[PDB]
Amino acid sequence: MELHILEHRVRVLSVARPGLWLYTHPLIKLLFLPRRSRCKFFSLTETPEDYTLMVDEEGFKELPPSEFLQVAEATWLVLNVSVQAAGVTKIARSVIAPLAEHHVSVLMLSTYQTDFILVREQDLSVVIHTLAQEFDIYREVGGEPVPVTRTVHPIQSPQNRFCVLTLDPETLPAIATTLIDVLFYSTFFAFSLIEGYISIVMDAETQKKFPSDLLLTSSSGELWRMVRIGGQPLGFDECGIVAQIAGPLAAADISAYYISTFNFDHALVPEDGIGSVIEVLQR
Amino acid sequence: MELHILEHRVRVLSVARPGLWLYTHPLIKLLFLPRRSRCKFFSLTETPEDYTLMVDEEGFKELPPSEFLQVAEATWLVLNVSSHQAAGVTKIARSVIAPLAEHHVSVLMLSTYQTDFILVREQDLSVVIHTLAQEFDIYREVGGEPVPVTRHGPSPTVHPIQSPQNRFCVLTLDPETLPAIATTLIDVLFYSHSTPKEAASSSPEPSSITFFAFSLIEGYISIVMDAETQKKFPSDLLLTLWRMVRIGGQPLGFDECGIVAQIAGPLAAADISAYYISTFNFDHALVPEDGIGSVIEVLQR
Ligand SMILES: NC(=[NH2+])NCCC[C@H](N)C(=O)O
Ligand SMILES: NC(=[NH2+])NCCC[C@H](N)C(=O)O
Repeated sequence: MELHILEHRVRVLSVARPGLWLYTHPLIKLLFLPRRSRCKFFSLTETPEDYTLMVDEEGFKELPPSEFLQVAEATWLVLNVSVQAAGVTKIARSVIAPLAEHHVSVLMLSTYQTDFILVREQDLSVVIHTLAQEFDIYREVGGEPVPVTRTVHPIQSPQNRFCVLTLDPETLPAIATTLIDVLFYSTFFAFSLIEGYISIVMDAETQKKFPSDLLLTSSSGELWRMVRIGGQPLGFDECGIVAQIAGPLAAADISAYYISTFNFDHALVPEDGIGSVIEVLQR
Repeated sequence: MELHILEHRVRVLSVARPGLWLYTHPLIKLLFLPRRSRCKFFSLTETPEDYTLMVDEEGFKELPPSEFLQVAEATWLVLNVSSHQAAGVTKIARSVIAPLAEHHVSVLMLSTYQTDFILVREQDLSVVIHTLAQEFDIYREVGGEPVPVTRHGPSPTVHPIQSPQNRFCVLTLDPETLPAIATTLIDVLFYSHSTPKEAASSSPEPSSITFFAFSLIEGYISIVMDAETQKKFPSDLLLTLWRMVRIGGQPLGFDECGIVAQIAGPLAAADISAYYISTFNFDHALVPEDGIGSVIEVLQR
């Protein structure tokens, strides 16, 4: 029905782990102090390779250049589609496969609340032409929608069990010192704060570290297994990577959250279905 | 009547305000993550010019060198007199401050909500003991328990003073409350606009000065903050005004003696309470707000 080009203009960055200390001051601001910046799109993911940041242009300005900070080419726009499978599965045929077929490279950010599909600004007219025959397409300007006018990659699954959680923004101060400890002083951990909504992906072991009654989910105890996608770093030009994972999962009707980082892709699937997901993906 | 030499070996440092972002990672650790360091003595004072740190040797290892980090030469020991007239350093002006200055022992002061600490350089300890053993029964803290003790600067001058008009409160907190106020404390300390540099010569009575003192010493929390800044926190968490006299024109260094004495002496004769906090560059006496006029008059004599 409806595809929205959100008001965000996003840069994609990698912070090398030995340099994270240098970015503590701006990241604490972007995580916890909304009155100190105009950033409305913030996503931070920790991997064994780096910290990946996706931030809008205003949040980007808070990050000083250094030898520890890599910035992917291009400014990325954020797409969002308006009972269904969780995560990317419900947009695999309608968004992911058509963009791959038309050679538009994407970055995925599934969150607790919704699925963001990032595309480079240069591809906007192809995105519109490709998706207009299923969606009425709108651009968000001033908070309101305006109608638009004129290779097989290796996979692996570590044993970690993951939680997909949200948080009432009014309680973010109450978890701040634990979140700080986990991110800066302590492997996959994702935190995003986008248009005021918080989404967190966290190891079941890491969840034990937080105060008991603050992290929220509509499915208590629902755990996910991660499928890491890619052997060498994936870059930002190769298309069809999400599609070769999300396509088979949609055909099997298996829910999957999907998160791109700077170097790799990650699908989160129901923990009890990890065997059937691996089988499906090896076909 | 008792004087206690505490179990802290302290380094005194300054992070120049423009370099603060480089030190946010260690400072956040020392403020909020006790399981991450063996530090038992941590004092952070924000001024318009810098963040002064007094930190024990374990906390000191968290702070790597840079152009924005100044470290005072000496390793400092910490003295305390429990005595329960005017309060604060005024109570020890004649018994501790003046004798140490007369015997050329340079001090640093750190008043907290809980008590008044006097820091001295470790190489002066023998002179300190010999000077104060007549009036005080001296004990040294070993493993948390008191054990009886039985065994280059400019010449002193009268320093200029400055009397900012804002009002300060002295507060403590339940340590279990520290996590709940962390984001506000972080915002106040590290993300807030500050007053521009103002010398005493051109600004004898500034309307306001940026000044926030936080200490965590053996688990006890002490905070000195502008009264206006209390409103940013919740009222049931802050456990409970004062005017500041800032002392110095040029940075005071660590070797001139008799600076505290020239303030605490007259205040004792006027029976005026005074909290006293040394930072890397200047000294700060906090006096009851309704007495500031008398205080300025006595100091200007
Ligand atoms: N850095 C990355 N995670 N790259 C892979 C992202 C997905 C890929 N660009 C696609 O269109 O299918
Ligand atoms: N950096 C400073 N605040 N120096 C002044 C401290 C007091 C001075 N050493 C005295 O013995 O009286």
